[PDB]
Amino acid sequence: TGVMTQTPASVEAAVGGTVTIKCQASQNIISSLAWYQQKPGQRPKLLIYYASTLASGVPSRFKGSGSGTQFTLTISDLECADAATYYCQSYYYSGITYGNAFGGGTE
Amino acid sequence: TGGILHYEKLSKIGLVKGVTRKYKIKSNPLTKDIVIKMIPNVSNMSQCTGSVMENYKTRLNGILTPIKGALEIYKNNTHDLVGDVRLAGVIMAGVAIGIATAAQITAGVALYEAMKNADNINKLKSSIESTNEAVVKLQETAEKTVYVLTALQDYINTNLVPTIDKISCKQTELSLDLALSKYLSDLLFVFGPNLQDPVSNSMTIQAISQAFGGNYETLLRTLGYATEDFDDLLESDSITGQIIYVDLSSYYIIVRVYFPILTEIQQAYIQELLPVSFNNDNSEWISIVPNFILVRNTLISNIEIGFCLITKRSVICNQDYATPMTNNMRECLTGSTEKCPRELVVSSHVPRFALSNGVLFANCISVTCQCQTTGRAISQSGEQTLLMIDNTTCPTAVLGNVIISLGKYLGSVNYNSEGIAIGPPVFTDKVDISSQISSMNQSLQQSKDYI
Amino acid sequence: TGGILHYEKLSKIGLVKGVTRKYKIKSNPLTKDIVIKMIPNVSNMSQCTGSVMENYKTRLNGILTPIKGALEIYKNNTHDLVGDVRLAGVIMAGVAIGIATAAQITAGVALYEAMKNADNINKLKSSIESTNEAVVKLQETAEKTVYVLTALQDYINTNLVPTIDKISCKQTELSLDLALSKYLSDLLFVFGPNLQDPVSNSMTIQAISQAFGGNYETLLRTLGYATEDFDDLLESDSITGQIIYVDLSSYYIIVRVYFPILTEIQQAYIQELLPVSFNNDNSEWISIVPNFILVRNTLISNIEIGFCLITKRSVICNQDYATPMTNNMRECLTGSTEKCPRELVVSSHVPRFALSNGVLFANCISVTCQCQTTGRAISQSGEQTLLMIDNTTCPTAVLGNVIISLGKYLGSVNYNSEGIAIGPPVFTDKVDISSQISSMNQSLQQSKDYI
Amino acid sequence: TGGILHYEKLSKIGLVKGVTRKYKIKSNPLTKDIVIKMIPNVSNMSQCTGSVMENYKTRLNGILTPIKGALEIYKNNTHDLVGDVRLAGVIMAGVAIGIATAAQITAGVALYEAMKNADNINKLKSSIESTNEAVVKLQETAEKTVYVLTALQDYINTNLVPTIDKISCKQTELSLDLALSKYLSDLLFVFGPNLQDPVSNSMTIQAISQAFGGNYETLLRTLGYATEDFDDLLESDSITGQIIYVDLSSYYIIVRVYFPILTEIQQAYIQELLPVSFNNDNSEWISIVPNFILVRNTLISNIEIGFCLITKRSVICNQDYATPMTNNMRECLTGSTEKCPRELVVSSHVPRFALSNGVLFANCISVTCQCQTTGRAISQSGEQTLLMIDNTTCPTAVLGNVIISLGKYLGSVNYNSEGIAIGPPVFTDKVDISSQISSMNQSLQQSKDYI
Ligand SMILES: *[C@@H]1O[C@H](CO)[C@@H](O[C@@H]2O[C@H](CO)[C@@H](O)[C@H](O)[C@H]2NC(C)=O)[C@H](O)[C@H]1NC(C)=O
Ligand SMILES: *[C@@H]1O[C@H](CO)[C@@H](O[C@@H]2O[C@H](CO)[C@@H](O)[C@H](O)[C@H]2NC(C)=O)[C@H](O)[C@H]1NC(C)=O
Ligand SMILES: *[C@@H]1O[C@H](CO)[C@@H](O[C@@H]2O[C@H](CO)[C@@H](O)[C@H](O)[C@H]2NC(C)=O)[C@H](O)[C@H]1NC(C)=O
Ligand SMILES: *[C@@H]1O[C@H](CO)[C@@H](O)[C@H](O)[C@H]1NC(C)=O
Ligand SMILES: *[C@@H]1O[C@H](CO)[C@@H](O)[C@H](O)[C@H]1NC(C)=O
Ligand SMILES: *[C@@H]1O[C@H](CO)[C@@H](O)[C@H](O)[C@H]1NC(C)=O
Ligand SMILES: *[C@@H]1O[C@H](CO)[C@@H](O)[C@H](O)[C@H]1NC(C)=O
Ligand SMILES: *[C@@H]1O[C@H](CO)[C@@H](O)[C@H](O)[C@H]1NC(C)=O
Ligand SMILES: *[C@@H]1O[C@H](CO)[C@@H](O)[C@H](O)[C@H]1NC(C)=O
Ligand SMILES: *[C@@H]1O[C@H](CO)[C@@H](O)[C@H](O)[C@H]1NC(C)=O
Ligand SMILES: *[C@@H]1O[C@H](CO)[C@@H](O)[C@H](O)[C@H]1NC(C)=O
Ligand SMILES: *[C@@H]1O[C@H](CO)[C@@H](O)[C@H](O)[C@H]1NC(C)=O
Repeated sequence: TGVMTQTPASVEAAVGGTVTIKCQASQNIISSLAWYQQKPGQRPKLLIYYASTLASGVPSRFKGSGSGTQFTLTISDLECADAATYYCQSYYYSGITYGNAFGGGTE
Repeated sequence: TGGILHYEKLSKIGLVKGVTRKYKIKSNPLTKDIVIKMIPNVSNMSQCTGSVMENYKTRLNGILTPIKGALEIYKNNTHDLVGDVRLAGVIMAGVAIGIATAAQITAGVALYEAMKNADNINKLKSSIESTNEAVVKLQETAEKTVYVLTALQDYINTNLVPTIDKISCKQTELSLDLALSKYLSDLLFVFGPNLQDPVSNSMTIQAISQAFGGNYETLLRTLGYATEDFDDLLESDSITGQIIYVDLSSYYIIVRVYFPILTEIQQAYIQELLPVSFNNDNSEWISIVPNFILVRNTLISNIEIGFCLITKRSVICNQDYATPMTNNMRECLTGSTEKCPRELVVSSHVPRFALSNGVLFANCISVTCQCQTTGRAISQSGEQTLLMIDNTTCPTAVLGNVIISLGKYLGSVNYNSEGIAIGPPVFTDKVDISSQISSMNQSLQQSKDYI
Repeated sequence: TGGILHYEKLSKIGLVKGVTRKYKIKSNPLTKDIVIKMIPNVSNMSQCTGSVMENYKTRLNGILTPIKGALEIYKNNTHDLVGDVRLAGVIMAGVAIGIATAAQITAGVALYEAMKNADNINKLKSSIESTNEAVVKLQETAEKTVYVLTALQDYINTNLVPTIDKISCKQTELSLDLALSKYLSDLLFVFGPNLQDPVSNSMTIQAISQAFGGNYETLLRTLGYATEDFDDLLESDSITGQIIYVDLSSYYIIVRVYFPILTEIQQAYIQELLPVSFNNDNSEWISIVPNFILVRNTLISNIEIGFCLITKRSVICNQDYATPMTNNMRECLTGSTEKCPRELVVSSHVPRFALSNGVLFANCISVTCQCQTTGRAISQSGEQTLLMIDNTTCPTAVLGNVIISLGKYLGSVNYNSEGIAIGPPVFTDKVDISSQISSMNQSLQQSKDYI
Repeated sequence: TGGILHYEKLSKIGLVKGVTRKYKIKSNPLTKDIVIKMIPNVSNMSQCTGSVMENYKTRLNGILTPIKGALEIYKNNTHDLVGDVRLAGVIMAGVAIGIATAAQITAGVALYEAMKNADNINKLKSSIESTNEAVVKLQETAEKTVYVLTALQDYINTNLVPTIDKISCKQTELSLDLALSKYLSDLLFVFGPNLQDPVSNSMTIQAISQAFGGNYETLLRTLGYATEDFDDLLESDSITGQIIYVDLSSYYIIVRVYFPILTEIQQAYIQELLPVSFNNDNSEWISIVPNFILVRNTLISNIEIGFCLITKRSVICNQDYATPMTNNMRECLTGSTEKCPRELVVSSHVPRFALSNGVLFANCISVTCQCQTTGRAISQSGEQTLLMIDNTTCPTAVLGNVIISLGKYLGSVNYNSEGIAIGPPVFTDKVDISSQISSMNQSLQQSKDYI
């Protein structure tokens, strides 16, 4: 099946610093990864799709990277409003191979 | 090669000697396998796929399942017993097969021999599904490098993903569905119900390549085939492929390409005769005689040239296309010109002269023959069928509006003076042949009733 | 099904019993109409059209006008009188038609029956011109939803409008003109002067779909056709279309798709014989006999298989392709083996064994027959034509390099010991057939003159 | 045109008179040259070409070299002597040519006549290499404006250069290589070893245009050809091209398009007969007779219609396709109905009525004939073969489900009462024809041995 190993579960970083989140897929997903932002008591907010493309209206300090099995999410120039739980998800659909899963999440 | 066809008498009845070609037949095939993915990778444009890919998968499964079952009929009933000195091959379950031709059974044996490398290739099944390029090379231990061709993958990568920004998602989805449907429409002619016996290595690689849009050049060059007779093998339908595995879950197939080498058939040539209309009894005629004669070990036989590739140097065939010849035709080619039939010429356009060994053979009654050297016309009497024009008669002849210089004829010095016996007239039209047969039955029956 | 072909004697002369297939013929067509727009909508790229669209309109009108006139010949001369109990159909003006075949008149009747839904569709003419998508669905009152396919519209939308920014207007105009000209070059083979009788429902949907780039899969799936025999109906040329309206002002046409269902012909089967070379008089021979025999109500007739689709289970045809058989051929298939002719085998490659009901029928003089069970060779004397190999003689036979296990033969226990009478030899080559006919006329004439 | 076929008796044996068409044959060709560049200009995307262009150049040289050598065989051996009053043409070296047909020598003459404009065009060789558009026009002194078509140039300009930003360089290189390989796969069928004699103007322009993707419409409209019979000339294979120059260094060729005009053959027509099954001896039959008869100067001959284009008005052919007819067939068409053979009808579907001059000719035993005017059925006795239905018998006839009004028959008033003599039965199947021939040899031999 498809699973997503997202590290780390939680992380601390000062305002103005950079934080790195990583997502690992059990199978190759060919750059078909998304990144979401979720604040407590709120619906998720789309951040990045296709591992690199930034969603409209999302600050450029959120930077996604990766291909295949390994992907990273980097948040530079950290702000107070950035504190939230961050998830990744695979929407891989070659046509014959189905890979869909959510990351465990990073606080 | 020598002469056993009595070409002089044949020339007098309008059959001019043509080019002598070699006889080459395919043999010793070189086997290479290749994977063909019938479903493109749409991961980079998955948002606009909709349900198109599911419908396409259903249709492609409907197409592919009969091929898999036909192959399984032999795969399930072919057993590889533990090898030893008593048996050197595998056994075919004749009762289980039930009814099969010799070629089909040999193709089943070939399918078994393919099964080994087919199993080796299928170890990379997860990698095959992950491929997103039109042509890709798979390496894992530098052993039997697997090549994978994917259908429509180049269209997905160069025409739909680049324009995904520019056009709406529904437009992109419709374009994808149209591409898949056109691929199915073109692929159906080869892989549909027309493909009755998938257990056969007789299908040409050009037909096999329809799964890859008919780009057999890419398929062949990817596997690394290279030979001087690449084009000669291709055009003579000698390069063939065989489906050796079908995956209904992943929608890909493995084909085994049979690449042979041309071998010159020793002590064999193929002589061609150029038909020319000759005049007899104030009428024009054409000898109804094999234009291509196969001679092998000085044995005259007919040949089914239509299935062969004719080049200037040789005749290339994917099998022996020799056919028997009746004794009367062989006696006429032997030199009994009264045995070759002829047919009336009523068409305004028919070959009325030819050129062999620098010597002309012209119907100077139908055409206007003039001698450019002497400046006087070349006339042909009614008693003679053809006219031989050479250096003794005319150094530079003029046939219509062509001016050709001639050589010297090497036959009888009195060719135009000797003459020969004309054969019988015939009618080659189909309904005419039926009419002739029926009138013959009536004449024979009247004679028998008189008896 | 039963046996009426005397298969044992036939097997002795090299005709091995093959698969028995059903007889299926199309019938009961399901009619659906669809609009095909032969001119794409270029409104979104009108600046780079230039005069290309006008030239294309002129050329397409030149192509389309003869079709419209041919249809009008029947449309103008077909009158629908006020229906009542005295007449139940429409009348055809025979004097006005002048000369017509039966099929052409029936097609004119079908054109009339189409005219109703054709008029309903043409109410949406303004909407048809406004369509800018390759496939579009038209709804107005949920009555007879009209589908419209537009040629080259997908190319306009996905390849020219997206790149209009990237390339010059002259480049885009040239590309558009090239696309239209290629469409005309490919469409001309089907809709040009080759289409002599547009008043006919005999043209296959694959040919009809050339107006839509040959994507007949999209055309058929859009109308919603679905059946288990979709591929069988397609490949057997049973799904046909008929042009029922041509608009020269708007450059679109309406075609009526005839989608039939296959019906099993009761009390009828089609038996196949597998030819195998047999030895006689130190020579190899092949029986010149119908490889496919049609039996219906225990009546043997020939069949024109070439126009039918052969599957493993049945023979699918778009009409009855039965043909008569001469009484001598029927008597040989009946069991008079001296009535079937034979032909000399000179080719190095010809089927020399076959497998039926787990039993082998091999020319063990031409091929090397060995018994894997006993370890000794299987020899065939000169007096016997073929060799029957089964479980009594050899449990596991080896033919060349194939090892096949066998069943038990159910015929005469002394098959290899009985023998049969060989027929006469023949020559099937075309020029050879003419030569044989002519020599026959000469022999018959000599006999008559002696009488 | 007149009547010489005795159509009444023919109608009684199921041959209904059809349409009378003219006879048109091509002549007087108009010659225009055009350059075809087989290699696209990739200068604007040179970074992603890699080694693809070198491999393509090598392969294309391998393909093109034989054509150049074949043309050089005639070019090197054709000499233009200083013109004067003694000679008005060029001389062909017969000894150097060796063996050649008449058509090949005439094609060599045409190649010479092309060489002048070919040399004029080749003066612009540097400009030809620099062209980067699919269609380009070359002017230098307003003399013989040279047109240049470039293969795949539209794909380079509209699909690869615009997407060079969007996809990787390796992706673009693979797409380019795939395009070139597909072009080679499609071009090989026409320009590969299948093209044996490049010294010939007999190849159709549609085949020639495969070097330009088969867009012969662009090729023809660029040169400026325009005629009412454009489509008629195209579909009848009358517009032909000839390769007159091959450049192996620049990978382009020059072809000479032969554009003829159709000429009506005076005092000649082509009559068609509509076959209809007629009943005799409680059986159905079809006359085995030429469905198309050529009459020219009141001389009946067969015609090879298959190579001609049939339109409603005339028969268009690229040469004279007349063939002789046996005297028995000509006597039957003359009016001796016992000379035309017939064949048993066993198929469920065969034409059983036809319509000529508003008069019906129906097998009212097989079909149900009813008179809509009188309301009573139309019955046909067993003694009569066909039924003539016209205004005297039935003003409005009903054949199956078609209702057709009729005219008045102009033949004998007692057509249905006179009757005629039926011919002999035949069997047209191939193996059946061989069987009949063989049984005839056996009967004739038994009779000779009795003598
Ligand atoms: C050739 O003519 C003979 C005439 O006797 C045909 O022979 C028989 O034809 C009659 C005609 O009705 C049949 O009833 C018989 O069954 C036939 N056979 C025998 C043994 O008498 C013969 O069929 C004709 N063949 C061809 C090919 O035209
Ligand atoms: C079979 O041979 C006979 C020989 O008598 C041919 O019959 C006639 O042939 C002569 C030859 O010039 C013609 O002049 C006559 O017009 C023919 N018919 C009659 C009634 O005498 C016959 O044509 C030959 N048929 C075939 C098919 O070879
Ligand atoms: C028609 O039958 C005759 C029977 O005499 C065949 O004639 C000869 O056939 C024998 C049979 O072995 C040969 O040995 C001879 O060489 C043949 N020719 C001569 C001159 O005797 C004849 O071949 C048969 N033809 C057809 C077309 O069936
Ligand atoms: C898929 O998309 C990613 C990100 O846009 C890109 O890096 C990759 O090259 C694309 N692959 C294909 C086969 O188009
Ligand atoms: C062949 O064997 C496999 C596995 O036993 C089975 O799934 C398949 O249905 C068999 N096919 C046939 C035609 O017997
Ligand atoms: C005729 O041709 C022969 C063959 O090449 C040659 O040897 C001879 O000299 C020629 N005679 C002439 C041209 O007078
Ligand atoms: C035509 O252009 C408009 C505006 O650019 C766009 O909204 C529309 O989708 C386009 N239609 C097609 C068929 O391309
Ligand atoms: C058919 O009738 C229409 C309208 O009367 C007319 O325009 C057209 O020319 C007619 N066609 C023929 C072939 O008579
Ligand atoms: C031979 O084949 C028959 C048919 O299946 C079988 O019943 C019999 O047992 C076989 N005999 C052997 C293999 O000895
Ligand atoms: C080549 O590129 C130049 C600069 O980008 C452009 O001006 C020119 O039109 C292009 N030519 C072709 C044939 O694409
Ligand atoms: C033709 O002549 C040219 C120049 O003399 C030469 O390069 C070429 O090889 C010749 N070709 C043949 C077939 O003789
Ligand atoms: C029968 O047809 C002829 C031919 O047009 C016509 O002159 C005659 O009036 C018709 N007679 C009828 C319909 O009674």
